[PDB]
Amino acid sequence: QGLYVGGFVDVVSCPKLEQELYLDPDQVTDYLPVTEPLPITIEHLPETEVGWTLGLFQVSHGIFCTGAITSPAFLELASRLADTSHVARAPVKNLPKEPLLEILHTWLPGLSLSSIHPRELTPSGPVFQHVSLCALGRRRGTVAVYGHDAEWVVSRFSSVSKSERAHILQHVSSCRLEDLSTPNFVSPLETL
Ligand SMILES: CS(=O)(=O)NC(=O)c1ccc(NC(=O)c2cccc(CC3CCCCC3)n2)c(Cc2ccccc2)c1
Repeated sequence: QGLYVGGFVDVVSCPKLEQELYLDPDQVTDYLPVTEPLPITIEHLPETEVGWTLGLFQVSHGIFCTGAITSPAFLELASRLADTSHVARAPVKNLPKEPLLEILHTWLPGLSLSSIHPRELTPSGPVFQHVSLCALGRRRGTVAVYGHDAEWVVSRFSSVSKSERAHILQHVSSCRLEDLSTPNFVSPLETL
């Protein structure tokens, strides 16, 4: 209430579309870091905003992303399903202490950073549009870790040094979450 998410991303141009193109991370390193918040959506569905990014940094292993899941509608729903849905719990280990974290860690392992086509790479406008929690399409990016504390999330990645972790958590702490607007995600249990 809310959660933090962390992990290395895949850079994709026109995701989910015919002209989909997975970009090599070094093609956008010049345009990193991204300190301003990008919306966090699900499978690149623009009407499923669940939170905001809190920094996208270049590191030794790739492009690390840290974000906050702030949508009360999504968090309440995900927690409810984590506690009552047998489908949700099926692919997860039995009897986890933190159902919500495991369910998200399992069902949405991929972080996909939407980018413009490499042909545009001095660009005119914003190189990045959003980050998506994805169930499919993960290649270079590692499995996403969800946690209640940012330092816990980042510290769970061994490929991220303490200096790198310090630089990341520096900007994450420099972000006031409450100031950010409410994501547009609506619970389908309320609408449909
Ligand atoms: C009440 S209803 O209208 O009949 N519900 C639905 O139609 C309806 C249709 C599809 C889905 N979800 C999926 O198909 C789906 C597939 C892969 C991954 C995920 C992400 C996670 C899965 C479980 C933990 C929360 C989200 N979701 C949901 C659950 C849902 C919950 C939170 C956010 C969006 C979606 C409801």
